[PDB]
Amino acid sequence: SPQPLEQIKLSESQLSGRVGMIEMDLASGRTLTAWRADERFPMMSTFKVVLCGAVLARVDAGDEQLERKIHYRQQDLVDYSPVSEKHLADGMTVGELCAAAITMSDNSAANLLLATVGGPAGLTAFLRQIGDNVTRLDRWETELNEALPGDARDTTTPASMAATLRKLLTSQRLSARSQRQLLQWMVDDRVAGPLIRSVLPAGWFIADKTGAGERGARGIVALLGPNNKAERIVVIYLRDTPASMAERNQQIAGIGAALIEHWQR
Ligand SMILES: OC[C@H]1O[C@H](O[C@H]2[C@H](O)[C@@H](O)[C@H](OCCCCCCC3CCCCC3)O[C@@H]2CO)[C@H](O)[C@@H](O)[C@@H]1O
Ligand SMILES: OC[C@H]1O[C@H](O[C@H]2[C@H](O)[C@@H](O)[C@H](OCCCCCCC3CCCCC3)O[C@@H]2CO)[C@H](O)[C@@H](O)[C@@H]1O
Repeated sequence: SPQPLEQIKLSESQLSGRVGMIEMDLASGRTLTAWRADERFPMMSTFKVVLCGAVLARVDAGDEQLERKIHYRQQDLVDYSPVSEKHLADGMTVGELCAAAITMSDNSAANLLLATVGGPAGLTAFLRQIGDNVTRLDRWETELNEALPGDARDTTTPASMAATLRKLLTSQRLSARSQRQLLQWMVDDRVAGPLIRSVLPAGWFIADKTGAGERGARGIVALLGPNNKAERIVVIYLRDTPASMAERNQQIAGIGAALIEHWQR
């Protein structure tokens, strides 16, 4: 494979779309690869990691409990609710909601949680509290995936999202137990985690959250490294490409292949 930057460029050529990418050391925050790092991309379901960071901050402060059971109604549900649609009668705990949002991309679970943090505006305020002055959430599921060309709503930048993930996972803004919980939810992703493992060489750690939207939007926020260690944050977003889902997946994986082959930088 090409060097990572050259593979990223080839992916833009091939997709006709914009790619944004950061590769960052998790422990130190060193930026390794950066491409369109300050450009905006729709977050799509990748926002759900930040969402559950805000939930966990409430838990640490004594303002929420992961045990707390939320009852909700069928008329509340939005498109794609594989877990939450099963619990109309008995409800779900806040922690179960975060697990369904992160590990199954359950959209209604995400909206229920978003309401507990004060909606898109409240999650944006949480981002500002942790020093992310760029990432913004404006809408709920599923409109936040619309990815209109040139629309700043519901966007992050690769640099912002990488720095924010690192803050949530490592900076002691969250309690030790809450940092461990957020990481385990990403480890447990069922949407893409098993598929990624099936194509990773032996020894490579993965934890992730993926997203998809209109006009080719696609993204992943992940932890990756050899020796079974979460060594680096890797954030990749794609936008404004007409390519098939399969080809967008393949191009993201090809960037991953370049990272794996040129890991020592
Ligand atoms: O197995 C050996 C091959 O390994 C790589 O090939 C990669 C390729 O670079 C990538 O483009 C493709 O993607 C196939 C699709 C994989 C889907 C999983 C990726 C993720 C990304 C975000 C969420 C969806 C799933 O995989 C092949 C391996 O099979 C090297 O590029 C190639 O030189 C080598 O010969
Ligand atoms: O020399 C390095 C390795 O090169 C190949 O591995 C291939 C592998 O066979 C293929 O399936 C993968 O596709 C890439 C799959 C990427 C999945 C991670 C993607 C995510 C993770 C983080 C966020 C962004 C994308 O590429 C690697 C590197 O060529 C050999 O198969 C393997 O024996 C060898 O150890």
